[PDB]
Amino acid sequence: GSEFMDMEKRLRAEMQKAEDKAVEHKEILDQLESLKLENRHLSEMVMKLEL
Amino acid sequence: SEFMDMEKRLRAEMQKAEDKAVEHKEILDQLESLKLENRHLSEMVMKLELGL
Amino acid sequence: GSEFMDMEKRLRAEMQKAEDKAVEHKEILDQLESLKLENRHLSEMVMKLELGL
Amino acid sequence: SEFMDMEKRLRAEMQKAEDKAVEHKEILDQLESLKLENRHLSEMVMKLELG
Amino acid sequence: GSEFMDMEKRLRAEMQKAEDKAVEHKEILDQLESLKLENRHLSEMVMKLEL
Amino acid sequence: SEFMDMEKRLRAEMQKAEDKAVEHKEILDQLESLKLENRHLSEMVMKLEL
Repeated sequence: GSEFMDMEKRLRAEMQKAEDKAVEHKEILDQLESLKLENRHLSEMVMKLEL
Repeated sequence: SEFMDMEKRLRAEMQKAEDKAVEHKEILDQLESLKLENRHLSEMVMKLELGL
Repeated sequence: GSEFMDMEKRLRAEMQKAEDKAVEHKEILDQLESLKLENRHLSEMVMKLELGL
Repeated sequence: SEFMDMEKRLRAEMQKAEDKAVEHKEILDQLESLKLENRHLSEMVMKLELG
Repeated sequence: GSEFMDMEKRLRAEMQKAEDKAVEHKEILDQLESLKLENRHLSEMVMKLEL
Repeated sequence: SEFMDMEKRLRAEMQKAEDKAVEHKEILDQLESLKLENRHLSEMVMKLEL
C-alpha cells in the first residue's frame, strides 16, 4: 500500500546511511594505512641510500 | 601505540555501523519474505475455492 | 529572553525528532504484526477449506 | 527465532528512542517549572514591597 | 590527494557539529544554573522583606 | 534530587560530545602529521639523491 511503501523507502534509505558511514570509516582507515605505507617506503629509500 | 588506538577505535566504530546496515537488511528482507508468503498463501486460498 | 526561546526551540525540535523515531519504530513493529497475523489467518483459511468447512 | 529476536532488537531500540523523548520533555518541563516559580516569586517581592 | 580532501572536510564538518553540540549542552547547563540562582536571589529577597 | 541527576545526565552528555569532537581532531591531526613527515622524508630523498 502507501503507508507500507513509505516505510520501505525509509528503511532502505536508512540502511544506505549506515552503509555510507561504514564506507567513510573504511575511507579513513586505509588512507591512514596508505600514508603509513608511503612513510615506510620513503624511510627505506633513505636507508638504502645512506647505506 | 597511540596511533594504533585511534586505528582500533575507527575499526570498532566501522563495525558498529556495519552491524546497523545488516540489522536493517534483515528487517527489510524479513518484511519481503513475509509478504511473499501472503501472495503465496492467498493464491492457495483462491485456487482452493476455485475447486469447490 | 531570546536565547532562552532559541534553546526551547532547539529542544522541542530535538524532542519531536525523538518522538518521530519512536513512531517509525512502531509502524515497522506494528506492520510486522499485521503481516504475521494475516498469515495465521490466511493459513487458517487454507486449512478450513481443505477440511471442507 | 530469527524473526522474534529482531523484534526484541526493534522494541529495545524503540524504547531507547522514547526514553530520549522523555529526557527532553523532562528538561523542557523542569525549565518551565523553574521559569514559573520565578514569576511566582517575583510577584511576592512586588506584593510585599507594595504593602 | 583529491578524494583525500573531500574526507578531510567531512571530518572537519563532523568535528564542528560535535563542537556545536558540546556548546548547545553548555547553554542548557548555564540557563539552568542561571535560573536556580535567580530563585535564591528572589527567595532570599522575599525572606528579607518578610522579616 | 530529581533536578540533580538531570544536571549530571546532561553534563555527561556534554562530555560525550566533547570527547567525540576531540577524537575527530586526532584523526585530523595524525593525518596532517603523517603528510608532514612524508613530505619531510620526501625532501631527504631528493637532497640525498645527489
